[PDB]
Amino acid sequence: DDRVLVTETQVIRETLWLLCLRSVLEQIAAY
Amino acid sequence: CIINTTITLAIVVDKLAPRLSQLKVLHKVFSTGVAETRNVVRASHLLNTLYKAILEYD
Amino acid sequence: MIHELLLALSGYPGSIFTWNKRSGLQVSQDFPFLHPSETSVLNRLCRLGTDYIRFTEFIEQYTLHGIYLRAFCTGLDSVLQPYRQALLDLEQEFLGDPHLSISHVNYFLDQFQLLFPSVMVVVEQIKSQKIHGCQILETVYKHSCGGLPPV
Amino acid sequence: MIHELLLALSGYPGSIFTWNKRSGLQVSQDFPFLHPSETSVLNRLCRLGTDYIRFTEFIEQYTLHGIYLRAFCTGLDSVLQPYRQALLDLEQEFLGDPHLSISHVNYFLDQFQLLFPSVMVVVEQIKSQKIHGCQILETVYKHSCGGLPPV
Repeated sequence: DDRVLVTETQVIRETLWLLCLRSVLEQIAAY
Repeated sequence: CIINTTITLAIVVDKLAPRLSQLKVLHKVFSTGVAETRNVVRASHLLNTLYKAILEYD
Repeated sequence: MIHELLLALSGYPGSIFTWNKRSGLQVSQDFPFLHPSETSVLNRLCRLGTDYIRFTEFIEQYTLHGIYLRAFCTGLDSVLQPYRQALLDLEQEFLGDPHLSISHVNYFLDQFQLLFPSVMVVVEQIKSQKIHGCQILETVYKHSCGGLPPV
Repeated sequence: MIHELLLALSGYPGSIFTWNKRSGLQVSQDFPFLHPSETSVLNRLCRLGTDYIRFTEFIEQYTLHGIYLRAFCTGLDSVLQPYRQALLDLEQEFLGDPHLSISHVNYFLDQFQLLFPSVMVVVEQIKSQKIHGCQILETVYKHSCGGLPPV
C-alpha cells in the first residue's frame, strides 16, 4: 500500500485551514 | 509564528483549549436551531433555547 | 497567484479562474503547485465574485426603463463602494509581508460574504417581474425590514 | 526519548510508556539502549503522569451534577496551569544543549511531585461520597487548613 508521506509542519497549516495520525486527525475532524 | 520557535502537534492543540471548549457548546446550541416550518415557530423555538441554555450555565 | 486572485474578485477572469455564462466564476481543475484542499475555499470565495460580476454587468446594462431604475443602479454602486475599497487594501497587506496565505485573504472579505447573498434576490425580483415605476420604492422597502443589521 | 517522555507526561501514552486502566502509567520492560537503573526513576516520574491523566479525564467528564461541580473543575484547571507551562519549558532547555539527562528532567518537576498527591484525595472524596451541592465549599475548605504551604 502506497502513502504520500507528508511532512510535519504541513499538517498544522492544513489543520488551521480546517479551523495514531489517523487517530489524532480524527478528533480534529470532529471539530 | 510558523513562518517566522519550535511548534508541533501537541502544542497547538493545548494552546487552543479555551477555543475547542467554547466551540463544543455551539454544536449543542445550534443543534436545536437546525432540527426545526412556519416562520413564527422557527424563530420562537430558537430564541427560547438560548434563554434556557443560559440558565443551565449559571 | 495572490494578485491573480485579487483581479478575479474584481471582474477579470483568466486561465486559472475560468468564466461560465450560466454557473459563474469557478476554478478550472486541480493545480500541482497549490494544495488539493484549497480547490474548495476558492470555490467558496468565487460565490462572491459571481455576485459582483452579475452586479456590474446589470449596472452597466441599465436593464425596462424609468428614472427610478436609473437611480437605483446609481445608488447600487454606492453600497458596492466599500467592497472595492476593501479589496484594494488586500494588495497593500500582501505587499508588506510575503507570508500571508489565502486563509487571511478569505478572512478579510468576511462582511461582503454575508451581505451580497441577501442583496442578490432584490435584483432578481426586479428583472423577473418587470417592476416598472415607483413600485420599486416598496419592493426595496419590503426587504428593508430584514433582521440582518448589515443589510 | 526526551520529547517522547515530555508527551507521556502530557497525557499521550505510547509503546515505551504503556497505559493501564487500573494501575496507571508505567514503563513496559527493560530497554537495551537505556540503562537498567533508570527503569525506576521513570516509574517514580509516572506517579505524576497518572495524576494529570486521571485529572483531565475527570475534568472533561464533568462527573453527579450542579454548578458548584462545574465551577470546581473550571477552577481545577487554573491550579493545573503552572504544571503545563513548566512542562513546555523542559523542551526549550533540551533544544539548547544536548547533554541534559533524565536526572535534570526529573529534578525540574520537583514542586509538582509534592503537590498532586495531596490534591488527589480531594477529588477522590467527591467521586466516592456523592458530594452534591454547596457542601463542596466545606469539603474543600476542611482540606484548605493543611500544613503544606504549596497546597
